[PDB]
Amino acid sequence: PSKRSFIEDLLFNK
Amino acid sequence: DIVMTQSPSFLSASVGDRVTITCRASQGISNYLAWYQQKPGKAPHLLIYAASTLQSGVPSRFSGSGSGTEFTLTISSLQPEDFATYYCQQLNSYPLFTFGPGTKVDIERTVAAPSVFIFPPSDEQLKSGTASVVCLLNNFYPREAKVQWKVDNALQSGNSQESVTEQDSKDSTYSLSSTLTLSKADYEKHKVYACEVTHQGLSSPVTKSFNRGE
Amino acid sequence: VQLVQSGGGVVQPGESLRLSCSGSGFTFNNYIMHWVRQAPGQGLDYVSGIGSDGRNTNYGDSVKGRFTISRDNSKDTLYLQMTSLRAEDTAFYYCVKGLDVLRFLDLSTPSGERLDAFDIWGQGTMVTVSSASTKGPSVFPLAPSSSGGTAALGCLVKDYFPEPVTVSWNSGALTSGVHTFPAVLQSSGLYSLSSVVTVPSSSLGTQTYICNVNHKPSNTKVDKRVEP
Repeated sequence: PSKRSFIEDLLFNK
Repeated sequence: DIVMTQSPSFLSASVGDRVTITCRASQGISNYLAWYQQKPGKAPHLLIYAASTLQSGVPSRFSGSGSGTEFTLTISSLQPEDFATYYCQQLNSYPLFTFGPGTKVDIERTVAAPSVFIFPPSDEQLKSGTASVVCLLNNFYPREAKVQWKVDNALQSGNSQESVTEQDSKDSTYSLSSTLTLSKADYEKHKVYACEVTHQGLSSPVTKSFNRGE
Repeated sequence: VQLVQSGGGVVQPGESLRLSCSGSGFTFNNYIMHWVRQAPGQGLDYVSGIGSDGRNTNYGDSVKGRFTISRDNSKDTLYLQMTSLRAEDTAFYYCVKGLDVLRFLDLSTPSGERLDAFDIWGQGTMVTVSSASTKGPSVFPLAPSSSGGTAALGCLVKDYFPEPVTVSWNSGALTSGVHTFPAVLQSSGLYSLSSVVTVPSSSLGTQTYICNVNHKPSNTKVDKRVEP
């Protein structure tokens, strides 16, 4: 679970 | 989402002129704004991001400004390769982005009035059961032009279509082609077919007409 | 470093089409990837975006529920799956490399010499959605009638599907004064194109003018002489 993976979760569901 | 607007939609300038393009955001986007250039047949390529920051390899003549709602793209001196369409892009909602409608920059020229020609339906087409009347506006500048079809003086709406060529590389003029489509029965029901042209080069609108069958 | 697109074409309404976008020269697994479409004569419109791992997707409202974005990182390829296509989906479709989210600061606070986003675009793919079927054009002359020593004549290329058509005059011998206008889409679903040329009025008796119209989709080649 990379940092890029979660940041994409945060941006896409913000 | 966020709606981006650009004024003006069309712009005329000469090589060596200063061009300022405006972009407005429906809500505050801080400096989350980028500028793009698109030329016909090519994909848009990035010029400026973060409102004011030049992308690598982009000439110094391009500059951007603004924060919040209002943004500006400035080309200090237009160069021959600069004639193109410019779009702004809000990145505030990234990964979602929306573009502005665009500003198209064409080359400035002395005003040239259109040469107007009307073409009646051919005998070949009339046997097919449809009548197409073509009106040609040739080598005019600027691009703004109004063509009004009149059939026995009655203003026509919804039965015509037009298209405009790109600016000529040599004389920097535009040409317009308008087609009035009628059934053969409707064509044979009326006598006078007129094409009324409104352009800045004309002191008064110019009408070219023919009588059906002459 | 490039994005190479494949697929597209002419499909009937309600059918499905798949677009592919293959990348090379950049680390595909790091960047969000996007699809943008440009309708003829219109602006750029957002279609869909996919996260680097592929778990996150967003869509434009017009395509939500009908379009699906996907990526195969093992092949550095981006896909757009279009279903229940409508005439409104007719556009030129672009794939664009997006941002690596680890550099999100660059959007508002640039840190490097360049922005590593929106720097690579695909060549574009034409998608035309129409119920119409392949039809050859009808070529009608625009005869020169009775200006300043110059007369206008042309050809009316009408009722052809789909684009494009190629129009030449005198087998390419006549190019000055030739204006081939952009086609228009009629309510019938067929395209109509005009091609005009201005010639000296004196030449009308001596010189013969023929427009050569080639429509590759219907294998139609028509040469029409325009006589005074």
